[PDB]
Amino acid sequence: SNAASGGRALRVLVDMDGVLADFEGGFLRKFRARFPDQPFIALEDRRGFWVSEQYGRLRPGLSEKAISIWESKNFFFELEPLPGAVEAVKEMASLQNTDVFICTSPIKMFKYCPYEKYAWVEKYFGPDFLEQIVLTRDKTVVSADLLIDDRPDITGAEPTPSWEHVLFTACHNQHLQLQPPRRRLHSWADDWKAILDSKRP
Amino acid sequence: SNAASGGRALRVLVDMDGVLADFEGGFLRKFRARFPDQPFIALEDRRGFWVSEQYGRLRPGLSEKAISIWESKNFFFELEPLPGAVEAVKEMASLQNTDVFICTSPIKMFKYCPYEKYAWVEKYFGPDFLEQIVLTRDKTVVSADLLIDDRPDITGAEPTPSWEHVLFTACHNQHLQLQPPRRRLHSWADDWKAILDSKRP
Ligand SMILES: [K+]
Ligand SMILES: [K+]
Ligand SMILES: [Mg+2]
Ligand SMILES: [Mg+2]
Repeated sequence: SNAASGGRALRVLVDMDGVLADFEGGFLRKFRARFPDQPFIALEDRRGFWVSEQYGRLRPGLSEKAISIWESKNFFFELEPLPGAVEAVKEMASLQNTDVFICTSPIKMFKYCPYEKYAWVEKYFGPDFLEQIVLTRDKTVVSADLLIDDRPDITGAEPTPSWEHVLFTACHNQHLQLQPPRRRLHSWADDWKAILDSKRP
Repeated sequence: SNAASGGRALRVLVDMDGVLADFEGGFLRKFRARFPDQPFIALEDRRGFWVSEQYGRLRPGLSEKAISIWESKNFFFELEPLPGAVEAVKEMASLQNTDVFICTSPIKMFKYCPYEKYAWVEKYFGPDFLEQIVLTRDKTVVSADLLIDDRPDITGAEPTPSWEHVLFTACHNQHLQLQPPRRRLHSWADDWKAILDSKRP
């Protein structure tokens, strides 16, 4: 909930793919269904942020096939929420002196992805939550106290972002050793309120 | 053009509707075409940011008719650029130590507007410029040195935005007296480089 007039709420950016929406599982399911005769990467064997790069090393032309899954209509809209995500973000947004924004990067092909991300937020959070969406390829130019995001390397035009990046665990990042004092949120069952509270006055 | 590694470019947020794209003229044309038997507001007589509010005072039900124009498919995509806008932003983006982002708010109905704004940027600036789009209802959480925007009142969750808001003249704001030291960019023919340079080190 917003701070009282001109006052200062804790601001939390919550990433979408890999934090709210199960991109990795949705991708794998639809890849295997569309391309049943191709090899695939089990989630436990995922390494590195870019799915298409790992697929492209697996077999010639597989990068392009992988891309064709997330460029397809309904890919983003049909993603399942991660366990606990919707419930946690609803709770978070209801907290005193706490403003939550969903900060998400679209893919390069824009026919469906922006639209379906708005539709997905409406679906799980309601029409009023649409006001909290920030769609951007560069998250460093969005100011906040925290960014909860599964991407390990979050860079852009601002060399010194205002947020602390807390790495949300995903299959592709779970083995990564981070430079102290970087930290993780391991799942939505993990203690996200303690992380928020550590940044409060 | 981006600064050299870890260095600091001037950052400019350029608004879309009313600064790059002629929303007011496109609206009026399509309103008169669809609703030829209704009264309308000539651009010279436009007052206040919200078109639908002025229309709703003109005649019962006209707010809803007005809204139906910008909720329609192709409304955003077909907007004409303002004179000099595309050329100025291309030049601006090519300047040393200058990063340009297009910072735009979608309407509430999201079926077409996000998509068509991306398509419009691709059209006039090319595919690589899509990386510079930030879609948000709250511009105060986007950090920059400048925000060039026709909306007089730009508020949100951040009580002290990092940018200076320079008001871009539009029909609906041209008579407004601003509190010193607020300033204007009167059109793209006006001296936008001097405004940028005033914020440089
Ligand atoms: K990071
Ligand atoms: K303002
Ligand atoms: Mg993510
Ligand atoms: Mg505008």
